[PDB]
Order: sequence, then C-alpha cells, then structure tokens
Amino acid sequence: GKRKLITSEEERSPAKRGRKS
Amino acid sequence: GKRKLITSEEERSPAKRGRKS
Amino acid sequence: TSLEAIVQNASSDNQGIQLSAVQAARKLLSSDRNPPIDDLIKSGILPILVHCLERDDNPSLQFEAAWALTNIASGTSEQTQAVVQSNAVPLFLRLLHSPHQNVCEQAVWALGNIIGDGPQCRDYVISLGVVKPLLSFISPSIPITFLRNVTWVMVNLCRHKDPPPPMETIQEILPALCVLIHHTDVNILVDTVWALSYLTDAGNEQIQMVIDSGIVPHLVPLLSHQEVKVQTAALRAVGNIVTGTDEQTQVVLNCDALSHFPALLTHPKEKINKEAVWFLSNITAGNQQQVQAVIDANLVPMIIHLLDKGDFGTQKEAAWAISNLTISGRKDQVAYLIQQNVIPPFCNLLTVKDAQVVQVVLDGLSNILKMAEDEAETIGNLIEECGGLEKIEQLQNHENEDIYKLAYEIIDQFF
Amino acid sequence: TSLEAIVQNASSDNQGIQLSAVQAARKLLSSDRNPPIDDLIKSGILPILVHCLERDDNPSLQFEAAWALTNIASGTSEQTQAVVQSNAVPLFLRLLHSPHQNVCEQAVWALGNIIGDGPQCRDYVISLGVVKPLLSFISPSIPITFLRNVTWVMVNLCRHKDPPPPMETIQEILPALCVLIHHTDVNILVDTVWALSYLTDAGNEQIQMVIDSGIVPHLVPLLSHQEVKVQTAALRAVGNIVTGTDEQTQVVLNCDALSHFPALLTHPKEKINKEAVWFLSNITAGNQQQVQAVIDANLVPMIIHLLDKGDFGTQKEAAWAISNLTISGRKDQVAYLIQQNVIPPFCNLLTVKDAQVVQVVLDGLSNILKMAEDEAETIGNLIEECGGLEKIEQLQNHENEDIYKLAYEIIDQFF
Repeated sequence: GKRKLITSEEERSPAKRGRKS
Repeated sequence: GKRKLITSEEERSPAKRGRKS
Repeated sequence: TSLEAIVQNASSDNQGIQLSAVQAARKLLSSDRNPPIDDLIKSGILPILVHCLERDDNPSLQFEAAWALTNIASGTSEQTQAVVQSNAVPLFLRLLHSPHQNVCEQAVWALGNIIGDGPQCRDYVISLGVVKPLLSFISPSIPITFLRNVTWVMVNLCRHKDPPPPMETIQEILPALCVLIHHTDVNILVDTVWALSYLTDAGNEQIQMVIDSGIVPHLVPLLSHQEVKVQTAALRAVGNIVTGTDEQTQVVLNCDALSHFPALLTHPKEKINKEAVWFLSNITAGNQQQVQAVIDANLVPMIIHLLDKGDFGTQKEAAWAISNLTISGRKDQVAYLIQQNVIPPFCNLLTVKDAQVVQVVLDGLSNILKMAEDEAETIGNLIEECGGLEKIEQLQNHENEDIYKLAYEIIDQFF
Repeated sequence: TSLEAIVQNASSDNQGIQLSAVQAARKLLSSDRNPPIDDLIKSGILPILVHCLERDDNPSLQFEAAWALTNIASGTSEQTQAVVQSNAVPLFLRLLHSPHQNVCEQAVWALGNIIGDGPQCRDYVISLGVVKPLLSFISPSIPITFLRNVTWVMVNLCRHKDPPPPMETIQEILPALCVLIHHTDVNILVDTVWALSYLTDAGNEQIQMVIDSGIVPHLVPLLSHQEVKVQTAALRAVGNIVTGTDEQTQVVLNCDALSHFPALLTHPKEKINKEAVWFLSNITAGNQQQVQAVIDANLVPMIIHLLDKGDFGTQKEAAWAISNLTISGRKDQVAYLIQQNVIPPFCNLLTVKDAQVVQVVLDGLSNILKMAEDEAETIGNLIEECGGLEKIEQLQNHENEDIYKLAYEIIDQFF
C-alpha cells in the first residue's frame, strides 16, 4: 500500500508506465 | 531580461550553476 | 525453480504450456506496483519474449510477450536498456502494422517506455522510423483509449532537451499537434499542450517552428479552459514562447493573451498565480509597447498586490516583473509604477534570505532613482518613509559583494 | 578573429597578456545568462585552460581558468562532457588543496557541475576520490559562502537515483549530514535536508542507512521550523522514509511526527497540505497500531475536511488515505470513519476524470461494505442518500474494465 511521491512533471506526463493487472 | 522557467526541484536544488560577473 | 520452470515452459512446443508460461511471467510484472524485473532478466527470459514477438501465427502469445516486455521497459534505465539490447525495437516496429489491434497498441506502449528513457533511446527509436507510422494512427476511427497512448508517446518524443529531438521529427510532430489541439477529450488535449510546452522550452529556433506551425492562435485561448489541467499546461507553453524575441512575444500578445490574466492572477491555485506573474515578468522585459500593453491591460495593480500579499514564490516573480520594467520602460511608465505605490511592498522584500531577490529589488530601486531626474528627491523620501533606507543600510553588511556594493552606491548617489 | 586572438594570447609567454586573455574568455562565459560556450569549445581553448590549472606559479591564472572551466561545465551534457574529456577533473582534485582559498573554492564549484550532470559523471568523480577531501572542508572556521558550495556539491552527490551513489559514498556522506543538520544557516539546513530526501527516495535499504545514522530524531522536529523552505524539505524527507517497512515507519512515528501535522494540514500552502496527506496515506497503509495513532492524533476529521474542500491534488491523497485505511484497519477503525461522516465527500469524487481516483474510491467503498457485517444496510443507505449509489450505477458504463466490473460487483453484493 506504500506509494512513493511522484513529482509534478511525472504527475501530468509520466515518462514510463507499466500496464497493471 | 528573458528568463526560462525553472522547475520546482531545480529552484531549491539546481544541478548546474555558472558563476556570473 | 518457479522462475526457472516458467522460463523453460516459455519455449515449450505445447502451445497451451507456452502461453501459460508467458502469462505467468507477465503477471509477475503486472500483479503489483513493485515487480521483480531483475529476477526475470537474470532468469534468461528476455530472448524468449523478444522471440514470441515474431510469432505471427499466435497473436495471443505476441500480445502477452509485448505486455511482459512493456513492463520490463518501464523500470530503471538498465532494465529498459536490456530490452533494447535484446533487439526488441525492430520487432515492436513490425507489430505497429499487425492486423490485431491489441498487439499493435501494446507495441506502441512498449516503444513509449523505451522512448521515455532518455534522448539517446529516443533517437535510436526515431532512427528506425517510429514517428511516421505512429502519427498514422491518428484518424477519425481510432479508439480513444488507443489515442491517449499515442499522444503519450508523442509527449515522450518531445520531452528531452539535451539534445532536443531532430528538427525533422519536430516538423513531423507539429502538424499532428495542430490536429490534436482541437480534440474535445481532456487527456488528449492535456498531452497535446504539454508536448508543445516541451517543444517551446527547447530554444528560440524551436519556438519559431511552433509559431510557424500556425498553432499559437489555437493555444492562447486555452488559458481560460474550464479544466485547470489544461490551463496549467497552456500557461506553461505560452510562457515559454514569450521567453523568445520581441517579435515572437508579440505573436502571443496579438492573440489577446493579456485578457486572460486578471483571472489567472486571482486564481485559487498559487501555482497558477506564480506562473502568471512569471509570464508577465517576461513581457515587462520586452519593448516599451509591450510594457505599455501590460499597463493598458490594468495588470500592474494586481502585480503589486501579489508583490505584497502573495506567497513568496509569487512575490519573487513579482519583483522580477517590477525590476524588469525599470530597465525597459519609459520614464512615464516607471512614474506610473510610483503612482501605484510600488515602493513600500518592493522595499519590504529587502530582508529575505534569497540573495537573488534582494539583488533584484536593489537593481530596481537603483534604476528607479537614476531615472527620476527631477523626482529623485520625492522617491528618496518615499523609500525612507517605509523603512527601506534602514534596510539598504544594513545590506551594506551583507555577505554578497554584488549586494553590499550596490547598497553603498545607492546611498552615496541618492542619500 | 577576436576569439582566435584570445586563444592565441592564452598561450603567451607574457604573463600579463596570458592573464588578460584567459580573463576575456572567462568574461564571455560570465557576463550574461546566455554564454557562447560552443564557440569557445570550437576555438580550441579547452586544453589551454586545462594547462593553466597546472600553473601553481600563477594562482591568479589558475583561478581565472577554473572559473572559465566552471561555466563551460555548467551547460549541456555535451559541454560538461568536453571538460571531462579534457582530463580537467584530476587537476581540479589536486586544486582542492591549493594554499589559495579562491582557487580551492572554484575547483569545488567546477566539480559540482560535473557531478550534477548525471550518475555516470558523478561516479567518475567519485572513483577519483572527491568525497573525502570535500567533506574535510566542513570545519568550525570555514566561511559560510564556501560551506554553501560544499553542501550544494553534497546534494549533487545524492540527487540521481539511476543508479544511486555507491553504498560507500552514502556511508561517508551521512555523518556529514548529521553534523550539518544542526547548523543555524537556513541555506545549509535546506541543502542538508534535501540531500536526505534524495537518499530516502532511493529504496528501503538506503532508508535503513539513513535511520541507522541516528539522524531521524533531528529531522522530524524540522517539520515545525519557522522557515517554510525547511518544512517543505523535511516533510519530503520523512515522507520518503514512511514509504518503507512498518518498522521504518514506526521510527518516524516514535519521534512524535504526527503532532506536527495539524499545522501542516491547515497550512496556507496547498502543496504542504497535499504532501502532508500523502504522508498520512502511507501511515494508514501501515499496521493497525499506526492506523490507531492517526486516529488518536485527531487527524481523521482534518483528512475528511480536505477530502471535501481541498484542491484536487489534496483530495486525491485524501482518497488514498481513506481507501488505505479500509484495507488495513480494524472494523472499529472503519466504523470511526463512518461516524466522522466520510461517506458523502468520499462518494463525491466518483465523478472526476481521474480514473485512478475513481478506482481508489470504489475499492474503499467495497471494503467498507464488506467489513460492516450487520451495518451494511445503514451504510448502504448513507451511500444512496448522498447520491453515491447513482454514481456507482453510471460507472457501470465507464470505459475502464477494472472500474465497471467493480461497479457491478458492488451493486450485485450490496444493492
């Protein structure tokens, strides 16, 4: 359940994305 | 006079700095 | 052995066993938000997955292997690089033309992760010819889920500035952005404008290409879009343009940009307030008619208000906006500043710990006094009336040579 | 031809001519915010400047050449890389122990720009032994302007995560951060804490190294420092730590961390509100004792208020915080949420465009109804009275399969 902090740039324009199940 | 936008991370922790006259 | 057995079964002649093994690998990489990517690479599964990409005889297997490789490429640079070194990119480019829609889209997704790694992986995929078939997906019939992934890859193609993408790639991408900026889907519009913001942050020649695309008149009105996600991206994009030449800045102004800024300086979000003042600071750094346009738009009192009451990020941009005007403006434009009572809140910033802000205010006060040939006496008393003179005196004790030298020269010349 | 003449004169036997030529090159790089670095690299001046670094017989020339090379290394990666390939780094490292302070400081500055380029240049400078003589500058007598440059290089040593700096380097840096976190200069405090935030964002094993240094009890109280720049950096650093294990999280909690958060949730800055709720969402993802600590600290009504009235960025973190509690909490802890009127503002987020937020809220509502054995009827009534049931039914028509499948399952099981 732990979540790292995503920067503002990665919030609206994530560089990499995995496809989740 | 023109200034580019510096990100939030680079404002408080700039990676590269030139020494100005 | 569980990982080892999955790798062995991924090469099975039994199609049911092979498909089940690749799915088991994919699910290890997609079941949670901390996949064991390094374990799977060391197990030796990469060449088997890249190999299933060629199985045109089994689209189900192609899709699962592309999904598994997509998530490996979503990790660290070393993990993305391992997918590159497995020679998967030429096969992903093959699958952009698969007759099966789910295979084609997953290949786009995988290529986006590789492109998003950095400029060198971006330029490798560009060199193999990804841009033209990528933009060919933009059509009236494309599903909206697919188009959001296409625009996400377009953002990744524009986003690294060291170096920027090749000029030929930018010239291919810009006509696509001209089509997409009229889309009614918010996520596509957000991606489209962020892509423009990366292209306009790449220097003055790229700014001119964005201008020559004809897209600016369709970008500036997005400053008043209902969605704040669109506003923030549009303010950034047009903010980058006005960092260019006076002519490039005038193009933005001639699309009625300044009319949107009363609602931006009073917007609930402090981030929009700060970027809006940053925009205006680059207009007051322009020529005298662009300074006059800010005055005619009745924006100076709102800037001075934020200079006094705003958060420190916004006050900082406001100090720049005022200080820039004292360098570029006429005497009557600086006199308009004094009449609007800029002196007290401007001087109140002299005691902050940011040495750049202190230097900006001292530069502005020096320019103001040097400009008021006759009225320097009145301004000098206004500065002392609000406590500014006391603050200039103690800045003679400052650690920074550029700051205490200017404090000395101000008091010697005008006090 | 003036550039060609400057390069020629930079090799003059006349020391006056050589010093003036190197100065003129430095001036081109320092006189404005748009220096012509590429022109100077093409002119062939790099190996001449590097040779000037060897002139222990002329410290003035050494300083001017180090300043010139500092600014070249402050540009693009290719420009920083050209200084590296000139073999300037070993000479900068030997200038760290020049008897002349200004030469020493300028060498630190140049090395920081090379380290700041990326992990590969960082590890190259580390491999040549920069860290130990860098930290040796920390002393009671060091001038504050020099110390701010030392701490800035320390930030650059920690700032890249792909990969993180070697374990041996982190173990050298942490005792220096333990010393500097007690400094009274704000800029040094801010740099020190941001360096910790970079180290704590690098994984659970680096988090344990930070904890083992003993620095956490001296970091947590900075959440209430007078300077908002310190609060922001400290909230980020402790927020990264509580992304680790339950034990690592408990270390932060046992420093009375939660007592600082009422003032952070009501702080004027929205970004502090958002990152404070992000912190709390990772506490409600912990064990039941850490969930109870959030309840005992009177933070749940403040979370629900921001879930209702905050900016959208803060509302998303609050939805995570509530949804996380429905997975980890006891039944009496979830019942406490219902008593605190969580249902209406929680369901009100079901209509946002963010598909992740909608999934988070649906997960939470499903968990709530499953654990209210007999009170699933009362809670079901609360969900429909506020309009939540109407929104769940229309989410059955959403374009996301994970979302609409859960929307059906909620209605099938409880309505």
